[PDB]
Amino acid sequence: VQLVESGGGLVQPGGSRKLSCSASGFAFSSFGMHWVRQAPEKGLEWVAYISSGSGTIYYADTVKGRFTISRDDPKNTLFLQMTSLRSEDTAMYYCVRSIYYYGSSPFDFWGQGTTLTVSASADIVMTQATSSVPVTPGESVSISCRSSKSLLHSNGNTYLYWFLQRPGQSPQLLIYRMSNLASGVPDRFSGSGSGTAFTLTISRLEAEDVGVYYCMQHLEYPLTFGAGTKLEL
Amino acid sequence: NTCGSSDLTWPPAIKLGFYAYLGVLLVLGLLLNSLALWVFCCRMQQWTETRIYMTNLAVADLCLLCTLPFVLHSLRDTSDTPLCQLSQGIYLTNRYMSISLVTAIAVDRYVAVRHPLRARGLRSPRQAAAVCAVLWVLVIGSLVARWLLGIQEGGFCFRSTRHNFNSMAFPLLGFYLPLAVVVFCSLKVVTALAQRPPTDVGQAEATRKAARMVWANLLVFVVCFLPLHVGLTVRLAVGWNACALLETIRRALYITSKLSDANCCLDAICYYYMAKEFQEASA
Amino acid sequence: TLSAEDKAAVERSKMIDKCLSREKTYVKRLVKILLLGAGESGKSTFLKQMRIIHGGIHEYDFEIKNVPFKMVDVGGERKRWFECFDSVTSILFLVSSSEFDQVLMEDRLTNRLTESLNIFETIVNNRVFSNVSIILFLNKTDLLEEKVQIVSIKDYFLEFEGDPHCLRDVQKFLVECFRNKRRDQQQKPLYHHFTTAINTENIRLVFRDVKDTILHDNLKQLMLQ
Amino acid sequence: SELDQLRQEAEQLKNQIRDARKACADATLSQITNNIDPVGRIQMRTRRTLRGHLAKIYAMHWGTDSRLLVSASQDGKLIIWDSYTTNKVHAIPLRSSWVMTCAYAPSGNYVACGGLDNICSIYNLKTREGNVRVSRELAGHTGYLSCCRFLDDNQIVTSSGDTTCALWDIETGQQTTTFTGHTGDVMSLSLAPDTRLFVSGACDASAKLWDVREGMCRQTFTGHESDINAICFFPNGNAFATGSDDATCRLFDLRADQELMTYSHDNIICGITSVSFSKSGRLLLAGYDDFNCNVWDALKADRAGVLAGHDNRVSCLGVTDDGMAVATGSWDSFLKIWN
Amino acid sequence: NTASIAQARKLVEQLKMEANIDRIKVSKAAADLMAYCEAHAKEDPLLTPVPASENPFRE
Ligand SMILES: CC(C)CCC[C@@H](C)[C@H]1CC[C@H]2[C@@H]3CC=C4C[C@@H](O)CC[C@]4(C)[C@H]3CC[C@]12C
Ligand SMILES: CC(C)CCC[C@@H](C)[C@H]1CC[C@H]2[C@@H]3CC=C4C[C@@H](O)CC[C@]4(C)[C@H]3CC[C@]12C
Ligand SMILES: CC(C)CCC[C@@H](C)[C@H]1CC[C@H]2[C@@H]3CC=C4C[C@@H](O)CC[C@]4(C)[C@H]3CC[C@]12C
Ligand SMILES: N#Cc1cc(NC(=O)C(=O)O)c(Cl)c(NC(=O)C(=O)O)c1
Ligand SMILES: [Ca+2]
Repeated sequence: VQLVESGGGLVQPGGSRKLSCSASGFAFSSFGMHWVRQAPEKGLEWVAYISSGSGTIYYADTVKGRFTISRDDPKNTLFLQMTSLRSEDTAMYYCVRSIYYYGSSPFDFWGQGTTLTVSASADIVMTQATSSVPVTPGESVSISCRSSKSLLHSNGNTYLYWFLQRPGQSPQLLIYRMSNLASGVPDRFSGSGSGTAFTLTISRLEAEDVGVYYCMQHLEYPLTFGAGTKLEL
Repeated sequence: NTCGSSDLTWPPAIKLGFYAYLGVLLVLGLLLNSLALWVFCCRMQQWTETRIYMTNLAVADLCLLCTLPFVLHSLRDTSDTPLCQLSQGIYLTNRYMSISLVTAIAVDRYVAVRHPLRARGLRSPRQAAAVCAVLWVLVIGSLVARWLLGIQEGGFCFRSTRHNFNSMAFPLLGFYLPLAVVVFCSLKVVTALAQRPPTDVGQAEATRKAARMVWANLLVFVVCFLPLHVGLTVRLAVGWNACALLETIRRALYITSKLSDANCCLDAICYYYMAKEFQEASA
Repeated sequence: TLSAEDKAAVERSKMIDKCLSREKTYVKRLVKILLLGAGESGKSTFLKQMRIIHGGIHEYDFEIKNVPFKMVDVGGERKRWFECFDSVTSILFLVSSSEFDQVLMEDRLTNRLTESLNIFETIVNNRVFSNVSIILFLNKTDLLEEKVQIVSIKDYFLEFEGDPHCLRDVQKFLVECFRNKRRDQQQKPLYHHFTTAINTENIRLVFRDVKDTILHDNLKQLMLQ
Repeated sequence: SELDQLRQEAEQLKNQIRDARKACADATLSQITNNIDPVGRIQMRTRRTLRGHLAKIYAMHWGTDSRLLVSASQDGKLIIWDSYTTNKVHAIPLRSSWVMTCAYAPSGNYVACGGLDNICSIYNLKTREGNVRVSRELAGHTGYLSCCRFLDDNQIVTSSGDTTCALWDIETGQQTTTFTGHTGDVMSLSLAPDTRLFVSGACDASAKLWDVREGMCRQTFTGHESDINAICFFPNGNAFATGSDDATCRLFDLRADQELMTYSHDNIICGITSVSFSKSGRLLLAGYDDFNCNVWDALKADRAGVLAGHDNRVSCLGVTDDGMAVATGSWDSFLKIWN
Repeated sequence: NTASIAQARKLVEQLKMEANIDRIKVSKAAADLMAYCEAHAKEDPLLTPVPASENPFRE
């Protein structure tokens, strides 16, 4: 399981580029892919999504039609062709794998991503309670989040993803669907919520638990992240 | 211009003979096709390709036998009767659909006998339904084209003039190619049922019965649909500038019409009743 | 109303269904041949001769005339749970033709030919094998020809009314015995072939018999017999 | 010492066991359950029609979540699909296309399959690579595999063509425990709820209860007339039903060590391929060789319901742990759900 | 286990092990089965059908 992203550099505004992500250690043809962005002064933002069979391809409203995404399964590669870049595209792009079935863990592995700099609504809004809360090792921290609409669906299971991004590292799946813990995470993390207000409880904090915590919904194709709560030592 | 659109007078003996022929036909074939549709829709199970083909053939035969009295009644109009137009249109539709269906059955037998291994991925009930549907569509389109080409120059009913070299093109091209295809399929089936490996006398009797049935179907098709299209072919030899032989050709075609309509009866006693599955299902 | 994860799961299920439908063509075009022996009937030699064309359950999958053949060998039908071969196209039955004077290795006063006929009878009488065809391969034809001249088969079998010390008569007698021991002689044809491990055209006979079986069942599906 | 003396001692012990069972049989299950009100005619409709298999379905098993269902097909495919939306979660091909049994782990992380090949293949559904790989190919049997059941994520019980049963572990990967008490071809296995006992039927009329920890057959039941093909433990854990090649399905009790009732009817003459109990244990579902399945009253011994939705021979039958639905798979490549 | 008698001595010992087990009356076992079937008679869609709203398959 490894994702290597390349194709980043200084690009003049109005130009074009092609980000390439190489996948290894897993079946690339069986995983849907998501290109997301993170600004140096802002949080995570979803850009594009392609299905495992290249059947369902969607983009964000800010990059709808401007960008395009394709994948080569015999080569295990993901291409993101961007054109007419502006100042809003100067960010670090991450490639995320996600397989969708009952009990699956979408957005499990996040690639290292690549930086891109330029010289130059009917969507769910996720609101964090506090941008940064001081924490101490061995304590308990409860990160609160609010959604524009209830994330509960008629199927019976909520769609809420809490992710952790350590300073200088790629994000990692912490909790998916508000109840199930990801693969390879400590049992100290817990998630709860009634549909609108969500809470992430962390007990017995450690050195690696610090960083920015993000919240994401998965009800509609225009996925939106949150502001992110900064837990510092 | 010698019109020749005169009624065909028949002696009382020949008229009573034709009446008895049409009665025996419209009774026997009607009952046979009704029982065939009754057993091939609710009695039998496991819908297969040949079952769909036989169901469509029985439907076409019943439609032809039900529309034949209307054609016989409205035959004596000779100019523009819409009733005659509709009756003869449905009649020709049913007849050429029966021909096409016999051709599709011959093609299916060729695929299932000449190439048994290469038939496991080219034969399916959905394929049979698609073939029946496309044949229905093609026959209906050919009849609509004949109606369109006849209503502009002449007519469509049997007593029209100027049966053009384009109006009577569908008849001479909607049987000759199907006849050649049926002959080819029957020959390949009877030559594939003869080179089978030697086995017990049971399989030999079975393949001999199958060859006899295929030959009987071919002979019935030829004797019922070829004599009509021999007259239809020689009729285009003399068109506008015809002569007194036009009445003889018309009488010959009227006689062969009964032989062509007897196909709906001769196919029930050669496709349905001679088959063992139909007998096992009905009894 | 299907959510994003629901629609993605439906799309994944549709891709799985598409792959399964793609393999369904190969499954339908597949011709299954269950290979069975009778003890010292040249099984290893036959498998070695067949591996040339190919190149406890052993599967040999190959393609001939653009159609796939899969031969399944049990490796050496008395459990009543082997109905898994109810959909196979044919069953090959290998019998050694030199079992007239070749007493069973157990030496319990019984010829190997009698045991082979008994196994064949117990196999053909199975209800799941009523829809499958049988191809009988009588191996050791050269050994049979060389042995029938030395020892006559009338001494060990008091039902051979033909002329002993011959070859075609003994083959006809064996075929007649194998055919009469079977009790349907109709539902599916029986095919007999005499060959050794020398010639390599043994697969052509199997292909011809499979084609004849498929023709025989297409005749039933076509209401021609 | 002497073979005749040993045979005489065995006959004497058999007669002693028979006399003890007759003495302990002061009444019958029907005589006691006659006062119980009947269940009545039940109506189970095909809520879900799970299709996609390329060949006949041979086995099935339900998980603890009572939502994912695993099914094995003769085309060498294990399909694990969701029951609520009929979506195929996984479809794994098999090395050996001849599969006869499949088992779903209680934790949902592993699956097991076996059949004519003597290799029991265990796959891991939860993997980082995403594709369900072959975790283990454990094979130490001398006959074709017939049934598989998961005790936990490590212990797994299997039965083969020979008269032996094997308890394997995943850590070591070898046959930890061996049971060699049967005489015929073992067919089906059913684990008790406490995960300490399991009854197994063979080609003979003997169904034997085996302990996981001890390793010896505590009890045996010889009351059928043909080969037992199906098995199912009672929800409580002290009873089990056995179906054979005849229409008789006999219920035995572990505590009483004797048969209780024999669900059978003169109209039914085919065999039994799958037997499953409800969560309450009142309704006993049994798949027959005919083109339908039956549901009898486990207490009053009466045919409560008939499910004639399958066109071919019903092969596998399972009941969810919560008892919400009942899955039925026949040889027509169609899996159906009944509520 | 002499003169190839282990094939029957083991079976005799196994039958001896089975003949010494404690057996209860069939009446008490039937009563226990009835009590278990009556105690868990509820929350079972097979014995008592559940409404379409509570059934995940129906709704
Ligand atoms: C291989 C499968 C698809 C069967 C193919 C059968 C084809 C080759 C045969 C079967 C029936 C035949 C048709 C029978 C009669 C008609 C109607 C006629 O007015 C035009 C020609 C036409 C349309 C024939 C064309 C050839 C034909 C379509
Ligand atoms: C003018 C045309 C298009 C309409 C009439 C075509 C009719 C007669 C033909 C064409 C398609 C055929 C049907 C298509 C679907 C099936 C599938 C099979 O499992 C049962 C037979 C059945 C129901 C066929 C019966 C005959 C059928 C209805
Ligand atoms: C068994 C097959 C060959 C029967 C073929 C029937 C055809 C060839 C026969 C049957 C009826 C016959 C016609 C009967 C009517 C007439 C009018 C008469 O004044 C001259 C003969 C003539 C013109 C015949 C021509 C040939 C004819 C059409
Ligand atoms: N029924 C009938 C029928 C059909 C036909 N068939 C045709 O006319 C034809 O093949 O076009 C015919 Cl020529 C006749 N006799 C006629 O005089 C006539 O109406 O043309 C009767
Ligand atoms: Ca005229």
